[PDB]
Amino acid sequence: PLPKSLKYGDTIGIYSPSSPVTYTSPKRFERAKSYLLQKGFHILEGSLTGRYDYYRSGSIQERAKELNALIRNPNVSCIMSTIGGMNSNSLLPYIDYDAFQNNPKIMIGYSDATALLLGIYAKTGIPTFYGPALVPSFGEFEPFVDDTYKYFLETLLHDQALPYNIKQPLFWSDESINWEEKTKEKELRPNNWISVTNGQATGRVIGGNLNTIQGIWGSPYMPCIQEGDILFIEDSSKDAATIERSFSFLKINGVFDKVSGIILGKHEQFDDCGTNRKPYEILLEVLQNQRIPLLADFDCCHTHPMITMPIGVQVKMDATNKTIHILEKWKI
Amino acid sequence: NAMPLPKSLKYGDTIGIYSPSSPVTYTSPKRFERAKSYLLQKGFHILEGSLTGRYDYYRSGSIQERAKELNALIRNPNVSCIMSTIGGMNSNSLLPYIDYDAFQNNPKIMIGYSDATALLLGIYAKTGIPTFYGPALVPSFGEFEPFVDDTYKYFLETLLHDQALPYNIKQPLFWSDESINWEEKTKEKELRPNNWISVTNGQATGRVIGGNLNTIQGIWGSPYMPCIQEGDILFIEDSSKDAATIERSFSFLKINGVFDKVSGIILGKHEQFDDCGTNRKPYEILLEVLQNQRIPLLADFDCCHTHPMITMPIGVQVKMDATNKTIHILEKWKI
Ligand SMILES: Nc1ncnc2c1ncn2[C@@H]1O[C@H](COP(=O)(O)O)[C@@H](O)[C@H]1O
Ligand SMILES: Nc1ncnc2c1ncn2[C@@H]1O[C@H](COP(=O)(O)O)[C@@H](O)[C@H]1O
Repeated sequence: PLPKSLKYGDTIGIYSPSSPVTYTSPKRFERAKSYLLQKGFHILEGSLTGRYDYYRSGSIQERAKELNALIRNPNVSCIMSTIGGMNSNSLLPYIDYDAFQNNPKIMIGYSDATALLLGIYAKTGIPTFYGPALVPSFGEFEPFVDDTYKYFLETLLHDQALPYNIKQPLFWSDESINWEEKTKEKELRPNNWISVTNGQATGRVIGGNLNTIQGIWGSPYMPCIQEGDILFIEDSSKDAATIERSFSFLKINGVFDKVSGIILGKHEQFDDCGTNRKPYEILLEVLQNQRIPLLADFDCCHTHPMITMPIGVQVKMDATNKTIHILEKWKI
Repeated sequence: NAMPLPKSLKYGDTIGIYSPSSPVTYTSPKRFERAKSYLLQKGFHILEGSLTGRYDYYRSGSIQERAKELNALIRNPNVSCIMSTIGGMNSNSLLPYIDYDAFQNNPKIMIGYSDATALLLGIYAKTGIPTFYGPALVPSFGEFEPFVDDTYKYFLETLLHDQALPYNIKQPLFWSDESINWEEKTKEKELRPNNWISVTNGQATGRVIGGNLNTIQGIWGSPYMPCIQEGDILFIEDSSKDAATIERSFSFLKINGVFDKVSGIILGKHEQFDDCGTNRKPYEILLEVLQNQRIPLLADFDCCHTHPMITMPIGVQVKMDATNKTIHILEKWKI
C-alpha cells in the first residue's frame, strides 16, 4: 500500500501543525513557495496559513481540520509541513487516517512533524517521509537548498530501481544565519559519516526526531519497534543532559535489545555543556558496550542539506562502510 | 491487602543524600551547606553520597558512578531516608543499575522531586513500596526563611509524626516562585496569598500516581513506569516550561489513554511558567487537550517547584475533592 510518486505539475499541500511560521517568517515562507513553484510544483496553502496563535498556528481542532482537508483532497499529491514546533502530537486523535489509507499520498516533514509521520505510518501501514519541511528546508538560500532539492527529487519523483542507495552530501552546515534574509554566506563544512561501531544491519527503518518520539511513545500512534528494526534518530539544538535522558529513555524501554542497528543524524547546534563530548559518545555510554552497529552524522536532520528518507521500509545499513540502502519500494 | 512500607523517620536519623543528575553540591555550595545545616540543626544526620562535591559539567558523574552512589545508600542499613540533592535531566540513566532487591529487603523513605521522579516511580514500580514527591536537599531545605519552615513542617508531619487517617493535606497560606535568594538573600520573597483552584468540580478516590510530567516522558513505557490503572488519581507538575511544551506533554497523556483511566487530576503550580504571550494558564491548556471529557481537577497544588513544598506519598489511596479543594491521604505510607 504505497503513495504515487511526485510529478511536475502536482500540488503540494502545506499545513502548520505547530509553529505559525508562515506568519512569523514571511520572507522565508515566500522564498520557499517560489522555489517550488519555479521547479514546477503547485502549492495549496492550508487553511491556517498566515494565522497566528502565539506558539502555534491555531486550536487543536483547527489544526486537525487544516491537515484533514489536505488529506481528503484528491488534487493533492504530497502533504508537507511548513515547519516543526512542539505540538503536532495534539492532532493525532483527530486525523482522518481512513481517508489517508484509502487514497495514499506522500506525507513529508521532519522535527515535530515526526508525531504525524509516525502516527500515520502506525495507523495505516503506509510509508512516510522524513524530509523537508517547506520553510526551513526550501526557504534556505543557495547553495544548500539545491542539494536538499536534489535529494527530494531522488526519493519522491525519480524512478528508482531497488536497492536505492542514499549518498552522503559533500558539504553541510548547521550555521544559524540567513533565516529571513541573506547576510554572509554559510561555511561549507566538509562532510563525513562516522563509523562509531562497525557492522551491518538490515531491517525496517523506524524513527525520526527523538525528542518528538517521547511525546508519542506508548500510544497507538507510535509504531511498535520490532526485533531487527533499524533505529533512525536525530535531535537538534538540545544539550548533553537532554540527549542523555532521551538515549536512556530508549535503553530502559528495551529498544537496544531489539534493534539490529542505529542511524544517528547530525545534531544542529548541539550544546555539549563544556564536556567536549559528541552525541554518539553519550549514546555509547548509555549502550554500555552493547555492540550495535552505529553510523552517526547522517544528513537527515536539521542540518543543511537534507536527505529525504522513507520510514517504515526495509533498509540495509553498513556502519563500517558508511552506506545506506533502501531495499523495498516506498512509492508507485 | 497490607503492603511493605518504610519506617517512619525519627529524630536523629541519618538522611542519605545523592546527586543522580545535576552537580548542585559543587555549583551551589552555599545553598548546599545551608540546607545541610538546616536539617542538622533539627537533629538529623546527613550521610553525603560518594559523588558529593564532584563535578562532571551537566552531571555529578558517569552513569555507573551515579548508580554506585545511590546503591551504597540503598545498601546501607543505617540510612533511614534517601534524598536527592537536586534534579536535572539524567536520573532515568540509573534505572537499569539500581539494586531494587536491596531497597525491597530494607525499604527506606525515598524522597525528592523533579527529575528524581524517574527514581521515585522506578522504585515504586519495581518494589511496590510507596515513595515520596517532596523535598530535595538543596532547593527545598536551602531555601531561606520563612518558606523553608513551612516545607519542613509538612516534611515532619508526613514522615515523622504519627498521623491518623484520613490525613488532611493542608493548603499552605503563602507561596512564591520567585528566583531570587538562591545562594544569598538579597530581600524577602513576597508572601503571596495562596489558593488551590477548583478547575472542574467533583470528587475522586484512588491510588495517586505521578510526579514531574516532563520527567515521566523519560521513563514512559519502561518497566520503571508504573502502569496507570482505572481509577488512579493523576498527579502532575512541571516547572519553568512554556505553553508549547506542556501542551505536548498533556497531549502525550491524552493519546496514551491516560485521561480515559484516571478518576481525577491534581496539577501542581508551575514555577515561572512562560505562557508565550497567550495569557493562558497551564490548566487552560490541559482543558483544551481534554476537550469534551469532564474530569475533576484541582490545580495550583503546592507539591512542585514553588515554595513551600508539600510532601506527598505516591502509590497510596487519596481522595481529592476538587469542588471543596481538599486532599486527604487515605492509607498508610509509613510504619
Ligand atoms: N527564528 C529562527 N532563526 C533561525 N533559524 C530558525 C528560526 N526558527 C526556526 N529556525 C530553523 O529551523 C528549525 C526549525 O525546526 P523545527 O522548529 O525543529 O521544525 C530550527 O532548528 C532552525 O534550524
Ligand atoms: N541558579 C539558580 N537560581 C535560582 N533558582 C535555582 C537555581 N538553580 C536551581 N534553582 C531552583 O532549583 C530547582 C530545582 O531544579 P530541578 O530539580 O532541576 O528542577 C529549580 O527549578 C529552581 O527552583
